[PDB]
Amino acid sequence: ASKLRAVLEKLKLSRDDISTAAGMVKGVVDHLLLRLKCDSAFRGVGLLNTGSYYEHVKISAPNEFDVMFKLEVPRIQLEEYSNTRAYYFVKFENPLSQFLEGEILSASKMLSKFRKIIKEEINDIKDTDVIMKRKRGGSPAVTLLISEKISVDITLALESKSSWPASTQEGLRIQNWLSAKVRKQLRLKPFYLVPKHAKEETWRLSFSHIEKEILNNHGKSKTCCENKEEKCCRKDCLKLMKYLLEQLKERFKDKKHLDKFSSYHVKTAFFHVCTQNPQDSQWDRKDLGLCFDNCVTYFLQCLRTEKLENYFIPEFNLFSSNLIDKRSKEFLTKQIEYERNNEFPVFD
Ligand SMILES: Cc1cc(Cl)c(-c2cc(C(=O)O)c3[nH]cnc3c2)cc1F
Ligand SMILES: [Zn+2]
Repeated sequence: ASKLRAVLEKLKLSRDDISTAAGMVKGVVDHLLLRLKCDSAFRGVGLLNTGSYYEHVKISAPNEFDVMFKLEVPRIQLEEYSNTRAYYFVKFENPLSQFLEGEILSASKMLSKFRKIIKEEINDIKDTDVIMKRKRGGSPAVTLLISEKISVDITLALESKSSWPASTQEGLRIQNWLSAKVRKQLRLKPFYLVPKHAKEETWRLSFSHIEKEILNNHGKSKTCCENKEEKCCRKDCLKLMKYLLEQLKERFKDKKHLDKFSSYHVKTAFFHVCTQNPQDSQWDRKDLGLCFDNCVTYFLQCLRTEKLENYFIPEFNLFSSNLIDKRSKEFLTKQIEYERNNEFPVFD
């Protein structure tokens, strides 16, 4: 578990060292929020987690940021599209009615207005060089580039404060780890709807905001990582799994076999290992190597079986053959199998 500690030490340095990046990013985001709020359709706009203007998907490249803009949408009426469990039609004074196509709220008609208002606030910036990207990928809707290295992903999201949709009833299976009372509390928090297709004007249910709630209070014991006698490697295992996929995606960026894989799959699988191993002793720091291996083993089992269920929506398979093909899965299975059987070269 010595090599892994060095990977983690190098990773701590690029994070902790004086980086102006996030400040160039805040300035941009603040300008857009002041602009969007002036508009009748985008008045109730705000950053998802205000104060922390990021969600660093890239653990290797600290120049690549990801930001979410929430829109508080009251009296939301959802209709599950094609029994998908994760994709819904948004139905419902008239506050957002300019995007309505009868009963159903249009995501594309909202994203186009969002893209255009952002295009109009870009030109007005005199401080730093910011350039937009109109590449098709649904959401992230807008992919800005501040200066030359810094890239920002902006996602528009609908916020609903009503109880979570039925499809989430069996999800968040944290009871035997974080408790039945913590599960009840988190389920009391809002949920989001981000624009995304299943092939249609649909919205995908998002619970990315619950991650920080869990990572900063991840033990079965209330004092996990608060003392010397209670240090676990849950966070370290998440960082290493995230970096392993990242180094592999970079190693094979010329090919297209790893393009569908994201840190989201790595996170989902890691949290399913937390459910499997609910005790703090199954996550002892001394056992960083063994622990990381249960994560590496669980992820390989996911690829092989073509099964990685959404952590909040059990009936939605992120590894569905209709989402990711067997060829893409078999390629990654072989690349990781090589990494574990070669003392993780990708890290050194
Ligand atoms: C325990 C736990 C596990 C996971 Cl996987 C997530 C989570 C969820 C979504 C999502 O869209 O629903 C994410 N989208 C990008 N990163 C994401 C992370 C949140 C959690 F609280
Ligand atoms: Zn801990």
